[PDB]
Amino acid sequence: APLVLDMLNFLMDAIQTNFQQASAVGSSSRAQQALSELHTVEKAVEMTDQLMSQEGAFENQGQTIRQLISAHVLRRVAMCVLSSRQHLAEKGKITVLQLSALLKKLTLLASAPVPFTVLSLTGNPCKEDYLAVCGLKDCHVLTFSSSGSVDHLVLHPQLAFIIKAVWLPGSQTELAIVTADFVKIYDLCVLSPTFYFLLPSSKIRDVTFLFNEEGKNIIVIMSSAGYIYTQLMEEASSAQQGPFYVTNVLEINHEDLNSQVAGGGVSVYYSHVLQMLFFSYCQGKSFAATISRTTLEVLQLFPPALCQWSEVMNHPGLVCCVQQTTGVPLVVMVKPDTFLIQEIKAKIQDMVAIRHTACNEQQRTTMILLCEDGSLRIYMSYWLQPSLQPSTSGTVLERLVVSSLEALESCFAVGPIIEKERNKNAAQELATLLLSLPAPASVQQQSKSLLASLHTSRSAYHSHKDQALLSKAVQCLNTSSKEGKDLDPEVFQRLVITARSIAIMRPNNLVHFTESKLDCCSFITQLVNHFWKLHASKPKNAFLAPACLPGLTHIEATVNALVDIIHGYCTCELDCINTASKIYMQMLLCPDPAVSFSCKQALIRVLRPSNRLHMVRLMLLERLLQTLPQLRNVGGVRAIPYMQVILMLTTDLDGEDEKDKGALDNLLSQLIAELGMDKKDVSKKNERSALNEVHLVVMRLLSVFMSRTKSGSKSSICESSSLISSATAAALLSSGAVDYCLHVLKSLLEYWKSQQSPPDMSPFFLRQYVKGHAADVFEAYTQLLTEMVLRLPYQIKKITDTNSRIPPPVFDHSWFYFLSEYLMIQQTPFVRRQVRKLLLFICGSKEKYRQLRDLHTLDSHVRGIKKLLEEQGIFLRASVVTASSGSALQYDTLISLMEHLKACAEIAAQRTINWQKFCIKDDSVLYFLLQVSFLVDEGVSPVLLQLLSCALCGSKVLAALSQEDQLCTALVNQLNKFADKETLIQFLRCFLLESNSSSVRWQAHCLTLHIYRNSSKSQQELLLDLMWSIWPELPAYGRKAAQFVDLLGYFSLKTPQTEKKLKEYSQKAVEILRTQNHILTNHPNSNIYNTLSGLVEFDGYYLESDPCLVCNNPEVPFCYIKLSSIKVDTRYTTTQQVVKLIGSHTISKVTVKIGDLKRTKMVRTINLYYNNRTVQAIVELKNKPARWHKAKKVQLTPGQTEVKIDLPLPIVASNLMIEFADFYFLCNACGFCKYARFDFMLYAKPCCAVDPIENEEDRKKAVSNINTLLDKADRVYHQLMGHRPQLENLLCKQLAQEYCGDCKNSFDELSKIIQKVFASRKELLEYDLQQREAATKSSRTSVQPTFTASQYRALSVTSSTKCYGCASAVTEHCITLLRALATNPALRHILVSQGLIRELFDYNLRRGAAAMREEVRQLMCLLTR
Repeated sequence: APLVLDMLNFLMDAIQTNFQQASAVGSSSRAQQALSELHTVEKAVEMTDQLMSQEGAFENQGQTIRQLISAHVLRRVAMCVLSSRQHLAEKGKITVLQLSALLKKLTLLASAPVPFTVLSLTGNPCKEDYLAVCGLKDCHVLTFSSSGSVDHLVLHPQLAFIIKAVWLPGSQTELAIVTADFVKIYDLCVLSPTFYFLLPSSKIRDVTFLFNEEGKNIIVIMSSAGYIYTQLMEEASSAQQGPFYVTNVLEINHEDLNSQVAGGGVSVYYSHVLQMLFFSYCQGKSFAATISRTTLEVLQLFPPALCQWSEVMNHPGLVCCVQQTTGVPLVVMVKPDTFLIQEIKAKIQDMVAIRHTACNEQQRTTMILLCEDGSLRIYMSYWLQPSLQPSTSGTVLERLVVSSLEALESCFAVGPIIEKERNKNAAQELATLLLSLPAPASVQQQSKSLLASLHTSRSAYHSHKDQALLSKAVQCLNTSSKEGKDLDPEVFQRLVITARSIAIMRPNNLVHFTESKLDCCSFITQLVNHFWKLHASKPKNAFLAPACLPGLTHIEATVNALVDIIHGYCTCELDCINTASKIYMQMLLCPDPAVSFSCKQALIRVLRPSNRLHMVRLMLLERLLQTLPQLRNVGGVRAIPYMQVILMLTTDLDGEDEKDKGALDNLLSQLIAELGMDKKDVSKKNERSALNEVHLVVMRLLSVFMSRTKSGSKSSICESSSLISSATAAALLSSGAVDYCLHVLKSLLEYWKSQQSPPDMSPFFLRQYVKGHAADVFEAYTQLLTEMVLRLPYQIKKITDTNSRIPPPVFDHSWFYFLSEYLMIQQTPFVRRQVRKLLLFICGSKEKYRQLRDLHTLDSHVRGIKKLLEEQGIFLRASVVTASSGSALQYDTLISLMEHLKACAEIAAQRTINWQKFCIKDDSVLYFLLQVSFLVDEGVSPVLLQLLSCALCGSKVLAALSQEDQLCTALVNQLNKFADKETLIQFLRCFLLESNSSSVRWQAHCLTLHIYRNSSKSQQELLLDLMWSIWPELPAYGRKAAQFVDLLGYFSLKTPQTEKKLKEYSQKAVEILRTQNHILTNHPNSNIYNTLSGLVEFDGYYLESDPCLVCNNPEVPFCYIKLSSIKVDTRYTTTQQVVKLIGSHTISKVTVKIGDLKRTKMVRTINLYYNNRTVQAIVELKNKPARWHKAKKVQLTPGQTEVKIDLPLPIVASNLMIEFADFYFLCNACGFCKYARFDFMLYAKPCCAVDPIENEEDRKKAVSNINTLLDKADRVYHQLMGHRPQLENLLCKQLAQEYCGDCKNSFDELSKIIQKVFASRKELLEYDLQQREAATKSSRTSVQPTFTASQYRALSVTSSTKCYGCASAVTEHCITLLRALATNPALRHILVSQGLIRELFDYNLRRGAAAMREEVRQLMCLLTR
């Protein structure tokens, strides 16, 4: 006891030295001292060596390269070591390998074919990822992938020799390449470098850059003349204002130091690891200097040529130069007071080295130096020792001290009370002094046990321990503070650890002591200030850091522990809180995420899990909310933590207390004012604004509030809602959020039209989207704002409807109009789904939903069609469609009209009541529609008729193939109101008789039927009069007019009227019948066909003089013919195939059948081009711009096997050109495509046309063509008229072969010629009238006559009278009509009084076919009933 203490009192004298010096305690002072001694104390060069597979393992304008390298100007270092991985590494291909086997007769990834002349390869120092492969005037930047396999972007040097390039220190994104006169620095982040410098004189020998006292860039070059020059690269010297002349030259006055510095310099290198720089000349002298951090004044200086020292990372003080002349690499290791230089057939070309881990997990440096024979050499701590590097078998001293602790423990536990108590005071003092300084952990344990025993109350042990230790730490820190000396890293760590431990143990006593006054708790604020300064002191780039690890080490852990301490001290004493808030806030807004994120996680863990804690929560909510205005410039990405914290405290928000409800009120009010729902200059929201980003974050916060659902118990009461949710609803409704949202959406309409480790940033911006767009989770401003401005009002409505008390919100019809406008503008799935839910909830009933969207669709489509036609001049006056130029529109206008109209047709197709309703809304749909169909091309007629027929006839009848009946009846009366009689006649004529199609005629019949069957009574009379009037000319439109006959008959037998009218009609019909009969009877061609019909199978009356065009154009059906079986010529190029088909065909569809597709190479998109322009040369029309008319842009999925491209209106084509538009392959000569094979077909029938007309060249060409065709037809005419003689001969007494052989084929030839001739005449007239109107347009007093639509149809581009077929067909139709109209008994009497029985029995008795004759007999029997 007394003797133990007696020896120990002396022992502590050096025991304190051992304990403080032990461990990392004492490392900081030793390191700083050694650094000072290195930079300050003199050293001497010492020659020594103790510091430190076969050849042929290696492979392989070089003359001028030899020249420059001989000039010693440049050299070769072909090596690199990419590791932070295990990557390490003439023919323009160098192999980059791994050396793992050597790492843990050699056993030694990928290779890269270098496309540039290579003298070296340099990895970026901050990041071994990118490597620059370096030559003189060509170099590359390669991002080798994870396995080392080759992307490469080849750097454009624009050489007018580039010495070398360096990626800026710690700047993995920056790099500069310097040549012999100028240096250009570019950032890979942003061709155009961001810096450029040049020299007023001499060459650029060596160029380096470093940091300032703050750390800013400075560029210093040892020139060719040796003049060392310095500059500060900023906005002035940057390449933005141009390459800058170098200005200042640093001074060195040594004994050795005339425009040529001792015969030139050698190099330049300013190590940041040593915090120094070296200097050397082509004289061959070496020296070392350290200079001021801002004055750059060389503070401390010390004294074959030299080149290219290299420091191994994680290997302090080790440098590897190479003698310029001797070629000899030399190693320099510098402790403070000496500079050991060591030198290590196989003429070493280069070397490499890395401080790696050997088989013993020991960081030993391995150096593989490469020779001239391909051989290798293996080569291999002053600052690297643990006592210099920041962090009982040991000390027999610690062993004896442990023995002493055992002795003291025994001398207490078995020692008497008297001795124990008498020695108590001194022993406790000694033990306190012992535990005071840092020492062994086992010493701490033994002392703690002994001292807790010594304290009779272990609570007293803890109390006295807290008081003493805290006082000691506080005094130490306060000395360091008033002193202003920088806090040692481990010092702050140890203090924070100790205080955190004591606070976690006994926070109340901690508050009492750290609060007792030996403002409030200045230790806390001073400690935080210390933390801020020290973190500001962090080594910026850890690579470029000085030999020590400056700044915090386990930074986030220190932050979390400090937060624990601060929160505890705040909790224990309430009156400090107003401070702590701001303190924490300055941290919860710090720049680097390492502070803010760690603090947010810390606090969330901190306040998490009586009334005391809730009160602390409320007070914090008030305090931070006041500082909420400070985030005005925070930046959204640098602001999510605050809101995460607000919600985090809001986790247990029970507003039930009047105070608690008041708290909710303050929160909601502050947030709402922060958003500012009443700005009214909302157009500023369009751009991405910092306050805008913060605002959006706040909105997402309020949304996580409203969407918060405090799901209750099993009870079905509708009032178990989150009080936070109810409040958010109430406040947003009070703030008029609807109008703000709507003004935002309208304001965004402009942009919408114009557009055509990861931090756990949950829950504001989700983790997945973080993974997907880690660039900036506040970057997608427009889309996120749109999503929010939608998804808020829906939830607002959810609460609003759900609340019994609150009357519902009211948004005006602008809501429907604007949201529907949003829907039609395209958007991705999220926007679409949200908008749909919004409209559906808003408009209540799904019927109303679909109806409203439909009406919008129709309104847009009609507006679009009207504007399209107006772009061609067509103008509706009030209800009078008028046109000025009557030309036919090109394909562009037609595809335009067809797209919109067909869309409308599909819409009306889904259901009819919608089309009926939309039409009932606007009275400007019908007459415009019919007027448009009257002028539009024929191929567009079927669609327009389908729509109009759906409108008036309706769904019941059309599908068959009261409310809707009323709609149809009213709309029929409407059409009656708007229609003009002349237009009605023009419609009947154009679409019932003249049309060539069958479906067109059928639909015409349906529309006429339904319109007539329901028009007004007197309207019915008007229609009957008009139709029976037009029937007088039925001879001309002739054989195609069956529909009109049927319609006239139905109208006749259904409608009763005055006998004068009926008599008039009967007179008309009888006269027509008689005249047609007579025209039949005197026919010169009557005899021959008359005889021949009863002899051979008479198919067609092939004995007409001027071919009846109506009889001469049957309806050839579209045949599904393969694109193979029509070809005439084919060819291919790199990516296209040109085929010249047999002849002009009207293609409506085409199908690509794909065989044996290649997974490596697929074609996604294809562009098809048609051309119907005259060409006999395959090469001539391969010009894509001239001879390609695009058809349909078709892109499919990869692997798609059957494609069906159908032109909306069929295209008339001759030469087709198919190109594989987009990919996901055609050979030059034969076009073999090893990807696959393709086949094609088309549902087409031939089309008889010519070349389109373009120029007077076409005028002469076509005139000649038509003339020649006329010659051919003339030969046909003479020869064919010749058959009449021999035909008469065979008639006099074979004939099958005679005419059925000849006459048929003859008529075939003449028909081909005639059809071609007519089409050609049409084309010539088209060009004539088009040039006429165009040249007439220039005349200004000549206002081009706006021709009516009827004038237009007659203006724009009939069976021949003496056609025995025409007369016969007229007879058949007339017989049908007569056998019909006789049915009225009064009509029986009237027709009998006509006495036509004579005419029929006499003229048409045996005429007509079998069926014709039989019907005739039936009629004759009937007429005398």
